Amino acid sequence: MKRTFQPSVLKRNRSHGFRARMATKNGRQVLARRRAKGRARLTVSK
Amino acid sequence: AVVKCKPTSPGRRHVVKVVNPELHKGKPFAPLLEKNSKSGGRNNNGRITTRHIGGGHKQAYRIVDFKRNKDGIPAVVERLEYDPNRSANIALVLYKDGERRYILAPKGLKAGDQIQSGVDAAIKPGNTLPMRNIPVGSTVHNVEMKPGKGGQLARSAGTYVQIVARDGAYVTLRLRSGEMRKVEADCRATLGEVGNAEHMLRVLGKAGAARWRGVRPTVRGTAMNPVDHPHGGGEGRNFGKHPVTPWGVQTKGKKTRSNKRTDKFIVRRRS
RNA sequence: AGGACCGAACCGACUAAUGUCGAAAAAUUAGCGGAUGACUUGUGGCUGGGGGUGAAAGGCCAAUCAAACCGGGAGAUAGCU
RNA sequence: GCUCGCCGGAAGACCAAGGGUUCCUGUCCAACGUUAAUCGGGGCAGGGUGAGUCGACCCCUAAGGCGAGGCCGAAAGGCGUAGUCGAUGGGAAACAGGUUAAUAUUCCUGUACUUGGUGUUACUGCGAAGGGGGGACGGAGAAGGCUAUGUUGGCCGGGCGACGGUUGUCCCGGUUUAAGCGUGUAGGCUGGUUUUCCAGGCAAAUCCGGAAAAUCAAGGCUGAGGCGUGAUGACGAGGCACUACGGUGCUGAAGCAACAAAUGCCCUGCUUCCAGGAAAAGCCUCUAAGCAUCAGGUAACAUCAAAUCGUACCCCAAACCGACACAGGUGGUCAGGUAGAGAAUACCAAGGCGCUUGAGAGAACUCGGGUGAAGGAACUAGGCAAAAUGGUGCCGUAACUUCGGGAGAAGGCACGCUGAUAUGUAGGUGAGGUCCCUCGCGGAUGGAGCUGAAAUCAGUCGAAGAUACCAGCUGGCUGCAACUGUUUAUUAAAAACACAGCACUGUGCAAACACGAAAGUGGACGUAUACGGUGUGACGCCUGCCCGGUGCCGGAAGGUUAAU
RNA sequence: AAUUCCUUGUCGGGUAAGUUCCGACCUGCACGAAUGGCGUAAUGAUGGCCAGGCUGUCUCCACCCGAGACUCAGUGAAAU
RNA sequence: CUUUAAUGUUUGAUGUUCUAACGUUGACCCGUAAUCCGGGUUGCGGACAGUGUCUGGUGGGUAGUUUGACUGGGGCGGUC
RNA sequence: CGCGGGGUGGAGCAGCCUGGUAGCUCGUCGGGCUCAUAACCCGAAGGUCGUCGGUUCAAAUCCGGCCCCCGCAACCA
Repeated sequence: MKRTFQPSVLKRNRSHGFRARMATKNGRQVLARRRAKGRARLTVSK
Repeated sequence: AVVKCKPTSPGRRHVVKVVNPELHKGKPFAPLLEKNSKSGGRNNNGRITTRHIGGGHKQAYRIVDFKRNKDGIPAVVERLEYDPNRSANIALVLYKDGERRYILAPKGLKAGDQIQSGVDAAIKPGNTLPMRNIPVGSTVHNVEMKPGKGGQLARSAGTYVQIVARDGAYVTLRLRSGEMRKVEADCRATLGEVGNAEHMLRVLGKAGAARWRGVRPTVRGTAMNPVDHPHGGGEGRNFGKHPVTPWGVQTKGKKTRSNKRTDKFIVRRRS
């Protein structure tokens, strides 16, 4: 079969990355809630 | 000249190609070419605004001098060329001062004939001049609408409009569709008629024959489901409804003309 | 020259058998169609929920679609079990 | 360690993606491994990834994204100019041998190249976000010239051999060499040079383009491979010698010729047809605003710099995605021998594996298959499944037909090996000799050698000669749909969809129409031989009657008629 | 008839036997001329029918070679 | 009261002409290497077009809902 | 089996909705026009209103049973 996960780290960071999240208003609320819940690895990064 | 191909294969038995050895068999004038990345019917938001458009072959852009701003300058029609974007031919015209410019190729024209523009040009196909300097009843094309805009009317293959009269300030024309539109005397026109009239006799023959041209397959309304179109549904292609567009607007007879800002221009409407 | 022919790669997936708590949350084997084209494919982008996209089946949209998933209205309502 | 077996256009060797030490060594066996385990991708401790020339970072951009002002919008925010990012694209430069338990186009040895900085000597006018050229490009086909590579012969070295022959037309092994430089070829492109003038290229211009004279006939550009050099260097089968018996150290002959021939290269070619096939920078060059005893540019030499990061291992899989050590999926390059048209297939070379449960029994029954007396579809919803035809050349081939097809129709004949034609022919290739020359990688002539189909005849062997793998069932009538194509990913691939063609109708362009509160865009940098929608679905023959009902269009006098 | 309910209508062909097929008769429950009609060479992993060839489909199954099934040793589920 | 006649006066409905509102997805220039935009010239239309408010009409394109019960199962029929 | 409609001179159809009165065309008979027929012209005749019964002053009409004909329905498993 052809599963639904063909990894490519560049695409992983251009749609879910830190600077991609910071690019919008609602995106900033995402990073806010992550810090609200007290998560160590906020978003997908190195 | 046209040609009906011999049935050497299924699908090929109907094709008709319009050929003319006048066309330069090589690469065009590069300095007047710019790119043209397509759209496929997608706007700024990317939504498909118009259907059936997309695909096709990569085409370059040939800048055509519609302003015809050169004045009182002799020009030799160097070599006729093939143009992707349009339906007619485009002639590479070389001027006396050494400035090469592309222009829409009319009928009465060959690789080596003389032309000129301005208000002093003679009455020969290819010559451009304001409509108040052209005799009543003649043939012209590439007719402008606004003074110095460039040209809006009759630019396609085998297309020409006929000046019906000239009442002082206004110049009445009989458009290609069959209108009676008044255009100001400051607008330039090109005498003669656009060449390659057999374009309308062109038969594609293949499904892909329209594919690489840019056309994508259309889906009939009766074949779809009641959600995606006002038509569709039922058991066995029933219709029972007045034919409309995919957005409920009545088709097959319905004036959608709503301008009113330029209704003083059109004297008689289309037949 | 050919949306040409036979036929590998490659793509697709008509028939049967096995498989059905399988090796596998649609696979394998033995036969199959296309195979210079409306072909196929890697990478990189783009369109989004009453919308997107669709050679149009109401198919597909992260195994979920006649309206996805996550959280909040909300301990919804329930003459029902 | 010795045999057997298996893949071999992969189950081989290398990269990207993505993983993240899974690589190596020592040590250990509880847990992981579907069994034991002193074994391992498992634990613990340690080691290993060395770059000016590879890639990325960098320069320059495409799709597309963001976006100073600005347009617009309850707010959020949407769009977009200047600019700035963004490769999967273009742009400078390195190859051979050796070396580790593990990395090396990175280390070492040998031999070179690329772009800048500074300084000096000798000349000389340089110089932009500006102009021009270049970069720079489509699909297919045929041919010519070569290479990787392979085969044979020569040469060199070893052997002459556990059952009969085997010093001979015998057998086995090796016969390798790049980057760069010099030369500039087969082939390909274009007529050069000098002078004058110009509303031309946002201004200018000696650069390009164009318009006229002139002189001479070639010059110039581009370009695989070959020949020298690189290189009396390395490598090299095999010996010579120490063993912790893993391998280390020393030494080292031949190293040519011919033929066949790529999907590789010349080719980013040439021809043809059409659906007519990116951008910008690096680079070359001309000038503006200016600056000139300056400054800079060209050339040569010397010297310095070339920074940062990745570099292990896996890479068609026990390490990626699939919950697993999962018969699935995963892009790119190299890709040999014999037979063969071939990357099919068959058996093997290089290399790597025997798939992490086995040992016996040989029941029904189940799965994968083999063969089968007589009959031959009586099976059954139905010839589903099997069986069968199956290759090349020649003979031969109907109804019908859009004159292409139908058609590889059907149905048949000849196929091994040996010798002869011919101590291997037609043909391909091609050295020496001879001759000429605008003397070189030249052109004729010349024919050794190498290599090599098919046809014909005769003879002989088997039951069977396309003896294997591989490899069409055919014909007749007919419904439906024209045809290739597309779809229910994962029970329906069709008579459904699309289709070219046809028709009606809407739209005169700030167009109809569509998304969007708006702006702005798509439509189109197109314009009625165009574009949107709808309906039918090649082509041939046609396509009749009805305007009452519903809708649409045209005409508005009168009745009625909201707000005011 | 992809349309025909009645119906397996009637007639002729094909078979020893034909509700299917093929060619016609028109009695069209309820075909019909771009929600296109009637034909058509080529084409179809399409529907239906017949013949030849071919064979284990079958009459009626038989034997044999492999992988399980059984036994021994180790590990060790499941639905209910 | 009806028919009518000149004038003053009160406005409405049309025709025509003009430029200053406004539009300008025409040409030119500048901010500026910038097809955005804005300002200044000029040409063309022109008190139209367009926008807002109120309002008539059309309108399944879109949204929220009804779509009865008994019934010797429900539907049809029939009843209330 | 149910719903609705219909049955009228010899034939084909109105009149029924809202009970006292039945029409049109063709056809038939007889005469006339022509030498003869049809057509044309003129005049007259012909209806137990499917059947029985009833409510009613009065029934073709309004209701009930029955007969025949026509269309629709006769369903989902």
